[PDB]
Amino acid sequence: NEIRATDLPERFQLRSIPVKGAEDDELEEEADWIYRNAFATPTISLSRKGPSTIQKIKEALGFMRNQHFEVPFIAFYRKEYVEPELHINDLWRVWQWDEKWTQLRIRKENLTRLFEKMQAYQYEQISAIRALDTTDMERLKDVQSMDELKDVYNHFLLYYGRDIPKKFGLTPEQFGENLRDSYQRHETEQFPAEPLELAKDTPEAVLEGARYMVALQIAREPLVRQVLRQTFQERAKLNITPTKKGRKDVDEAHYAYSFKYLKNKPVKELRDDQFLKICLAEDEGLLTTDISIDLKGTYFEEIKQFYYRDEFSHQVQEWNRQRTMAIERALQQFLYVQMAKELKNKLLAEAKEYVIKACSRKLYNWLRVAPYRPDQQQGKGIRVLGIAFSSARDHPVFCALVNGEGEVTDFLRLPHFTEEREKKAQDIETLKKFLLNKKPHVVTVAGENRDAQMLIEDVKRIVHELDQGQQLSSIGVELVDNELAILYMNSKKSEAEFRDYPPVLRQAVSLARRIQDPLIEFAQVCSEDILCLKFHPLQEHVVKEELLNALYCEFINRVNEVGVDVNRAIAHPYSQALIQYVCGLGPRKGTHLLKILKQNNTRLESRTQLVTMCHMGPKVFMNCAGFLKIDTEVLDGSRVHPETYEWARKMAVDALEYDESAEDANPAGALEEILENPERLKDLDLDAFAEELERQGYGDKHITLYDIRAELSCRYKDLRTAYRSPNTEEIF
Amino acid sequence: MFYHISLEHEILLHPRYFGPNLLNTVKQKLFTEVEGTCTGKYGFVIAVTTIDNIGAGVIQPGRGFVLYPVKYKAIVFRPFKGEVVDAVVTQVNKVGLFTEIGPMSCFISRHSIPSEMEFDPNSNPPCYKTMDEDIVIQQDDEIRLKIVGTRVDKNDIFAIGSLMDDYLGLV
Amino acid sequence: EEDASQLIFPKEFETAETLLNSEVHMLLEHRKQQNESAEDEQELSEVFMKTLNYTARFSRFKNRETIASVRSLLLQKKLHKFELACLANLCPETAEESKALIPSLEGRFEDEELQQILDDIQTKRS
RNA sequence: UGUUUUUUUCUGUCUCGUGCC
Repeated sequence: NEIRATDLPERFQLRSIPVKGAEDDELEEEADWIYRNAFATPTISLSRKGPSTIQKIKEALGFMRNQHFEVPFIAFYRKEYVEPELHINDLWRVWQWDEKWTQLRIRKENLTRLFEKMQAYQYEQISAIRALDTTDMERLKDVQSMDELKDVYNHFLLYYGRDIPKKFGLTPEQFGENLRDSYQRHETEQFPAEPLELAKDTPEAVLEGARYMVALQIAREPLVRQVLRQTFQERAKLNITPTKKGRKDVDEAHYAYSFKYLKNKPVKELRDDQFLKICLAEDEGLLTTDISIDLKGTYFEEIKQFYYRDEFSHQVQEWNRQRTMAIERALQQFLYVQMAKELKNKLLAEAKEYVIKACSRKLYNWLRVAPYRPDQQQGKGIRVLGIAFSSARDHPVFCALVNGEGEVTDFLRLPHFTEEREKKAQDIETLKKFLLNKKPHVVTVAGENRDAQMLIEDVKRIVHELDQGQQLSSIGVELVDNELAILYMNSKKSEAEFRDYPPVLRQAVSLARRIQDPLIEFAQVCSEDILCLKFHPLQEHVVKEELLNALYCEFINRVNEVGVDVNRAIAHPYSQALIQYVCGLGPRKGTHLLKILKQNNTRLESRTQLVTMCHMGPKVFMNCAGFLKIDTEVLDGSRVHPETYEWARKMAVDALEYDESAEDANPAGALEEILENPERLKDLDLDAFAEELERQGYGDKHITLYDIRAELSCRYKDLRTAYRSPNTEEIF
Repeated sequence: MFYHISLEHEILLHPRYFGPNLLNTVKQKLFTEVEGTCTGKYGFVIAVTTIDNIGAGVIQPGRGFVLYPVKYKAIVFRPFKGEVVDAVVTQVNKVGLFTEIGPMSCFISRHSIPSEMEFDPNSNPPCYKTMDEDIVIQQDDEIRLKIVGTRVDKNDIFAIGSLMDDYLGLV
Repeated sequence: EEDASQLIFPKEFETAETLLNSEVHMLLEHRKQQNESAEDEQELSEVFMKTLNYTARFSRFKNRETIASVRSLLLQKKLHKFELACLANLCPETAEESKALIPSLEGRFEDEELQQILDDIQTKRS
């Protein structure tokens, strides 16, 4: 009930999980956090500039928090408030930045509360090396510094004690400042005393008593972490070199085994190149990995001079020796190890980001719906003749002739093949009989090896020479790679459509569907189904959650750009269940709407079907106004929502120069005439439309004017690509 | 808990192993037979330190195999109920905590944990903190526990921990 | 019935020899040092590696003489063998914590008598 | 620019008589 009958859409609620909406004051903080954490290591969103990008992100976050906007809903419906088509990852990136800012703010508030409580406890205890509750404010203010803030908080907890009932060397702050500035402003304990005298005032009789305390203070100091942070993570020439056993076990398969003596790989090769990071992670798993910056030998020398006394005559020499010992102890405790851990974390993050980017690129390349319809647009669509043969060696090859309306019309088998060692006529006769049995619109043959390609070519030649494409014309059998149809044949949809059929028929049906409506097949699959297709080997090393989220966002954006047919998902099972990746219409909401439509028998009468029938809430309708499309009002099956219906009608009337009288349906010259083709484009001016929107409407229509004109001129525009014929390398 | 006791065992030696390296072969076979295994009587065995003596090989009638009842001085790890040890947390999940008592892995549920240690699913690393956020428990931390139960899954010990007694956390 | 809290164990286990974390750590380290040499030998298993990295994170003292001294100063008392491992391994701070963790110490000895032993154990730590 | 096959220890009852070393 909360997912389907909720005030806000499902996408908006899912995006802002940690942060339930954005407040007026919190919007600026979220935008600043997103801008700061938008592209630190690599260049991303530098398109939108720094200040402009930050302003756009803040506007998108505010819109999402107020109107329950989503990724596509804010990228398209809020083109002005956000980057106007700056990049595809606009809404998703803004949502991620807002969530990160909210999480950082919550963590900072918790840290500040903990610091205040600790300070109050210390004041109550000691007020009746001190313990002052001054770092709580710094920790609470340090929202951007997540890892550094956590390290500082942990160091403070371990230094003050952490107990909850109910003069040795330089000071930590001075040492941290001298190390950060590069110049040792404060030296060690410039006193005549030496470690001999300091080791008697604890009860150990050892000169290393104060060294442990100094090391603990240095390790648990936020200033030290900040100074060390970014020094090696920014640049680290990781030298890849196989070990004695890694040289033979890797066999040049991983990053630490391909180059026997190829070292000095900077951070750009691991972060920017996700393949190198994945290889290093895989090699460092079992056998070994070669990950060493080799730049400290000189970064750790400069710190040695700082914090140590300069004179050497007993007191000065003793103080300098003690400072050097304390610095060495601190470095061994949390100096090299902390830097190595930070570098490893940065490398892992870079590898994960590269894997996610590769997966997103693969999803964008393979998800674009580019079917091969009749004439590359008698009857709606074309009859795709899905030919998914098994071997083509005297075995029954599936050959189904499905229609262009997301359904299979018929099919047949072809056991005869060029089986028989010398039989060049049986296959031709079988192909001719199959072609004469039905009247397909196109041929969709598969391929596995040289024999499969030869069989497909022979079938195409026989069809073209005897006009077997339609019985009265030659039909070109379009080549289709056996990539999507094989997976779709043995899916839930394939099993439900046909249960008592061989796998060849299912493969042929899947191939025919993949070359008729890729969007329908993508929306009618579990997303499990998407995870089956591997986007790249480096994605396995990185977390699959990021890849899945990127794929879901890409699918949602594609669905929003191409739209969804309301009547298509009412009676046709092939084009059903396509309301799961809509902007603002989540999976639960889509399922509830489909169930309501199946029960009440309500059709896609107009854009307000879910607002008038009481099926969808006002926020859901507003967020999903630009994605729901119907067969028939005039502006229902398009991106024009109810708010912009009057503006679209007025613009169409002005462009067509027709009469103005409550035009919603009755005047058709401005609606039908403009929908048929461009009637008058100079009549509708951008400045006039923007002024009208600002004076009446409460919003500028400078960016939305083009979208409204396109929706009024072309309804149900598809955002998928065109039919991509197989190439030489692609075919192979 | 690790202990050092004297155990006994016999291994059949195929006649092909006869020769100047008979004792060496018997020792080698003993090493790769009673290391890492587990039994319900003495518990989980870690490794063997030294061997006391080699018994007299009684050749079986009608069979070339000869058995050597060797008595080896090896160590053993047989945790009991009520003992308190110091382990390290391996993973933190809402269902429960996972640790690693050397060759054995225990598990503590949220019910055993007091109500003060809440969940932190929002943060990337699964961790449990209090309202004031003073004490923090995460993975790779030397956290103590109490063995309130034992189990042997066919030579695979898997005990169960608890976190009700006071003074169980960071030392 | 087998509960170490109430000092009860089977007959075979009653005659066992207790081991400390440092003792087992050094024994396994020496075994590894002996096994790594003498090539053409079956290498260690995952069990040995996990036990090593588990006992190495609780080595209160590396010196063997420390182990000898801490066992010698403890065996002089009247406590059972079981009380020689847990108390020497956990190294509690105050007598109250030791008495709470191990219920056997409740009423078995005085407070200062156990506090002095705990302080000595803490000092013996490296 | 091609070449059609793989399945395997079964199992029988209780009684009486005759001949031989």
